[PDB]
Amino acid sequence: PKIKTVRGAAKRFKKTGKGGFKHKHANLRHILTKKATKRKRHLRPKAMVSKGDLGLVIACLPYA
Amino acid sequence: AHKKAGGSTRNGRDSEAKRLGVKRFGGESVLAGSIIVRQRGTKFHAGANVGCGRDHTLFAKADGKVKFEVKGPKNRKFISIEAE
Amino acid sequence: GFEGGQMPLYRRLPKFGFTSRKAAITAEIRLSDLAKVEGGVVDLNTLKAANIIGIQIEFAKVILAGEVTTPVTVRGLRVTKGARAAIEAAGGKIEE
Amino acid sequence: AKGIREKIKLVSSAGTGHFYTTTKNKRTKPEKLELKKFDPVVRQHVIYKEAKIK
RNA sequence: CUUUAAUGUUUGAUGUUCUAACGUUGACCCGUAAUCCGGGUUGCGGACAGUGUCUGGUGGGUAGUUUGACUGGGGCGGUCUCCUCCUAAAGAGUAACGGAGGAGCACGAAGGUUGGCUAAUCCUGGUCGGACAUCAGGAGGUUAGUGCAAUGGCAUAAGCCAGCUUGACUGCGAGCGUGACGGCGCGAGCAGGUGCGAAAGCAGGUCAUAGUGAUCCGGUGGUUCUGAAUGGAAGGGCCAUC
RNA sequence: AAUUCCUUGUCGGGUAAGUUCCGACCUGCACGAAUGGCGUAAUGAUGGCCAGGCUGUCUCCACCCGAGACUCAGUGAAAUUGAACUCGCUGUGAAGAUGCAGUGUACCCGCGGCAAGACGGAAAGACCCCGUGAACCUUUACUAUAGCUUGACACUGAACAU
RNA sequence: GUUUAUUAAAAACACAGCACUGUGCAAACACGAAAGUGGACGUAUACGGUGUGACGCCUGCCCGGUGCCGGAAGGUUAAUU
RNA sequence: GUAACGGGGCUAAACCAUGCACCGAAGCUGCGGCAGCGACGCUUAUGCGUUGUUGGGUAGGGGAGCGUUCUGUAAGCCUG
RNA sequence: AGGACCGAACCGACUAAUGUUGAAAAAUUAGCGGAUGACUUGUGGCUGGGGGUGAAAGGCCAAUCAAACCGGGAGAUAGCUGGUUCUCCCCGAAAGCUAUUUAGGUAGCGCCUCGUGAAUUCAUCUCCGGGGGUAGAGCACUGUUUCGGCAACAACCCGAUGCAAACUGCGAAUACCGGAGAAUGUUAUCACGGGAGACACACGGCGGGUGCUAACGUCCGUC
RNA sequence: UUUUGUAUAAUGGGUCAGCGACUUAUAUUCUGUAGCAAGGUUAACCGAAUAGGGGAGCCGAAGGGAAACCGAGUCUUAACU
RNA sequence: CCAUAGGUUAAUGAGGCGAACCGGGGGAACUGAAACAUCUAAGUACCCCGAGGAAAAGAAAUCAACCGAGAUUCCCCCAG
Ligand SMILES: [Mg+2]
Ligand SMILES: [Mg+2]
Ligand SMILES: [Mg+2]
Ligand SMILES: [Mg+2]
Ligand SMILES: [Mg+2]
Ligand SMILES: [Mg+2]
Ligand SMILES: [Mg+2]
Ligand SMILES: [Mg+2]
Ligand SMILES: [Mg+2]
Ligand SMILES: [Mg+2]
Ligand SMILES: [Mg+2]
Ligand SMILES: [Mg+2]
Ligand SMILES: [Mg+2]
Ligand SMILES: [Mg+2]
Ligand SMILES: [Mg+2]
Ligand SMILES: [Mg+2]
Ligand SMILES: [Mg+2]
Ligand SMILES: [Mg+2]
Ligand SMILES: [Mg+2]
Ligand SMILES: [Mg+2]
Ligand SMILES: [Mg+2]
Ligand SMILES: [Mg+2]
Ligand SMILES: [Mg+2]
Ligand SMILES: [Mg+2]
Ligand SMILES: [Mg+2]
Ligand SMILES: [Mg+2]
Ligand SMILES: [Mg+2]
Ligand SMILES: [Mg+2]
Ligand SMILES: [Mg+2]
Ligand SMILES: [Mg+2]
Ligand SMILES: [Mg+2]
Ligand SMILES: [Mg+2]
Ligand SMILES: [Mg+2]
Ligand SMILES: [Mg+2]
Ligand SMILES: [Mg+2]
Ligand SMILES: [Mg+2]
Ligand SMILES: [Mg+2]
Ligand SMILES: [Mg+2]
Ligand SMILES: [Mg+2]
Ligand SMILES: [Mg+2]
Ligand SMILES: [Mg+2]
Ligand SMILES: [Mg+2]
Repeated sequence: PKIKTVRGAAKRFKKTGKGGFKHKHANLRHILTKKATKRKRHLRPKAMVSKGDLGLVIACLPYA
Repeated sequence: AHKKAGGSTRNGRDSEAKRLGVKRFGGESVLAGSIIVRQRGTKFHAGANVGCGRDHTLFAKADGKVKFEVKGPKNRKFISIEAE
Repeated sequence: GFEGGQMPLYRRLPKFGFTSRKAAITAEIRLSDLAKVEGGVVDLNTLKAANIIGIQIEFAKVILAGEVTTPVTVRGLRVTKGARAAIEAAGGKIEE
Repeated sequence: AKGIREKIKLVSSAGTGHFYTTTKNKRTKPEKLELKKFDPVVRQHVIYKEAKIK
């Protein structure tokens, strides 16, 4: 049995219409957001490419 | 918090200055022209200065937008390719 | 097993909160099949072959998807315009 | 920085609506007073007396 | 009834004495021609001592560990982030314990807009000067002033003054620049409501570039997103923020 | 000075000549009073210096007596060892060459004797650095804990004075 | 006198003597989860621990620091209610 | 131990200029052969002859194979 | 009488030689210290490993001691060293960047290889459109520096001369950017995906920091 | 072998013979190949045991949102862009 | 005084070995976390007691979700 690293799950678990699970975004939030207005919109998440491969291993059967 | 010792060995880790967006490209609302960073309005650049000055973009899409103030403030006019 | 450079850190940055829909999964019933391997009694609960809800569940709600009926006392509690207007060649029903 | 003497944080607030808006201020420099406008959840501006009202 | 005094009391305190738990490494009697042990009598001590649970001390007696790197060996010294200039070969970028400095802020205004205004310095004059003080004309040309380094920039002034204000707005964003990535920056235009201007229009903080800390664990406010039989609730999410 | 860095301090003594030694001075880098101070007869396979005697320690080695070394008969090891058809010199070159280049030289093979090269043999450097090694050891490093101590409640009761 | 059996025999360890300190006996202290045992079939002229190391003449000033000894009124303070 | 032309030895066997000739490598050409790919000739699952070209190679990637012990095909075949 | 004297046994080990593949895993030879004492020795007994014993050296506890020997957890862990076996054919690196208790390790990017796609994408050259402040030069500015003209001996201004990484009122080559065009190269180009290795590079030329225009020196750039 | 680099005087081997190191299990993902196809496939177990039976269940034909929820849409926003 | 304590006799029975599985009492560290205290290794190693042919568990103060299932045990799923 392969144990998915439960951490990354809570972190970037997803799978758009084609893998590339959309991680997440946000920076300084919930610490220092008393700075900047515009450059701070949660918008939504996004994934990567140079890094995706590493974040790939979790999931298997579609869960949530 | 003593990291004071002159030595004069100390960087800057410089960025952005570059003259990217050289000449009159095909266009696109791309940056092209930044130098000092800040920047504001610009529109279809025309390259300006004073005395000598006045570059002549001539080619862009419809709103270059870039050049702060060290290189020909604002720009744009009636120039596109055929007209504007 | 010498994954020197644990994947975690440097990849492990920013981690949004989240929870879980206690809905089992609320399978949609299905690809707009209702009625026909659906026991042809059109309603829906579980003993099916071609398209099945799989039973362990709370509610359904069918999307409309593949090819529809020709007969269909559609129930399943459930909904969608995909449903009301495609399955509509027959048997409305929704109930609760 | 977080010297109880210089710049602090201004939680700020509005009049009925439960908004926020934050910024910085001081202490020794005239304070115990504040109010601007800023735009709330929606609609008009007005009020936003924040903390330290006139 | 209460503010308050005496008696009854209940109960917490110290202190007195008692025997009866408890101790006795005192004596004597049996088991027993045992120094053990047990029983008994007797003495002395006595709710103490001591034990168990809990709890504050102290605790290298013992135990497990930590005690960075860069470095012209190492060590001593110095430096480990960010901003400016030279190196940096006229697009980016590129090193050295290379040559020089700055940041870890400030600002109800030092922001916005509208209207308006332009240095420094010297010469000749001028009471209170005898180098420079406010005045007058003249020469008056980035040699001024930019909130703080350096570079770049600045008269359409960003430099200076005053009136009115809160755009240091909320929701989005064509398309770009820059990064291995996390991320960082620029941004016309759109929607809702603003301020300043007759108006065109300007404003999404400061002339720009430093003034910064990811995640986790939580704290505060908002919301019927969720809430383990159900209705709530706790808790979780989401948004704002510490 | 078992303590003095400057240092062979300075003066005296011993010596033909004494960075040691003995006696002074005091300028104690950086003695000092039970982590004892200054003395001290006796003792010492204890450190330092001087003398007499004695001598091959030496000037400078000579001879001699024995046990090996050498030769024969018997038995019969050792470490080491990529392969050898295993010379000198100057240069070269991963930087000190039997092996490369140039050159010189050298019939073939033993035995005794010596060690100057084979960076000779031996032992995966004991020094030095490094490893997010190890061990013991130290403490006002950290985190625990035995032990020694504190009080609360228990085993634990009876009355009385305040 | 003792010591590094197998590179150190010494100026080192010990020593008798001295001093400080602790211990009232079920002693302090030590071995031991405990029972028990040693100390001692001893009992302060005794036993332990620490330092100095015959003997001679001596052993000065500092109690700020740390440690220890006494006080414990007042401040701070655990479990517990 | 010549050891500051490699030695010899050199008055030009040095240098400077000018021009021709010769030596000289796995470079190129000639001749034969091998393999991959594009083409050509055809033939045409295909394939072969001509031709142009490609074929140094550590880490490493890809692609083909030989051989061994054991199992099936095997009381078949080989063998006193 | 005496931890008294001399000296065999007995006990011990201060010195030198020899031995050092020994006669010997500590001895032999010649000397040496104690030798009625804290002496020396036979037999048997008691202390056990974080434990013992120790006139104290970390000494001794069976040729073992800053924690004995034997068996086990055990194939501890080893980012380190070594080693890794048949053959032919094609392609073919890197020794960089960015992080890193990281620096002789890793990880993303870069570069290798294999697959699938995609456009007259790629590249050299010709012309066209671009920005530049390097070399060189210059001395209006910043700052050095002279020499000559006006300062109870000199800044300041005029003429003549230099110097500069952090000077520029000038300014190449040239590299880089985009646009067309012919030709050539078995898409050389880009994207996505499988497997990588690789982050010690050394020398030579040119441009430079350093260092002494020292070094088979050291750190960048480029070929 | 290790290196920028070794005839190196750097490492290893006296010689021969035999043995001596990328395996194995399950999981996941690519590639080739075979089966079937919007469907593919069974597990344990039963068993006239490699059959046949068993479709519990796993994967795919739907996705978006933190979720309720909606659904070829959906989130985002008061927004229908 | 009684009565007990103790003593004698006699009949039953135990005692010790034993490979593993099993119940139970006590219980590491290397290791991993690229350091290390929480955490891991693992209730594993080990040591001790006990019993069987198997032991153990076992007929709901179980679960479910307004429908219902129905003691324990072992197997595949739910699910990494
Ligand atoms: Mg089913
Ligand atoms: Mg310790
Ligand atoms: Mg450990
Ligand atoms: Mg270091
Ligand atoms: Mg440049
Ligand atoms: Mg350049
Ligand atoms: Mg005047
Ligand atoms: Mg500014
Ligand atoms: Mg003297
Ligand atoms: Mg004293
Ligand atoms: Mg003494
Ligand atoms: Mg002989
Ligand atoms: Mg020689
Ligand atoms: Mg030589
Ligand atoms: Mg010899
Ligand atoms: Mg040697
Ligand atoms: Mg070594
Ligand atoms: Mg003696
Ligand atoms: Mg010895
Ligand atoms: Mg000795
Ligand atoms: Mg002493
Ligand atoms: Mg010829
Ligand atoms: Mg040839
Ligand atoms: Mg090849
Ligand atoms: Mg005697
Ligand atoms: Mg010798
Ligand atoms: Mg002797
Ligand atoms: Mg004697
Ligand atoms: Mg004995
Ligand atoms: Mg021994
Ligand atoms: Mg293990
Ligand atoms: Mg091992
Ligand atoms: Mg770190
Ligand atoms: Mg120049
Ligand atoms: Mg590295
Ligand atoms: Mg490197
Ligand atoms: Mg380099
Ligand atoms: Mg070099
Ligand atoms: Mg080397
Ligand atoms: Mg060798
Ligand atoms: Mg062999
Ligand atoms: Mg670890």
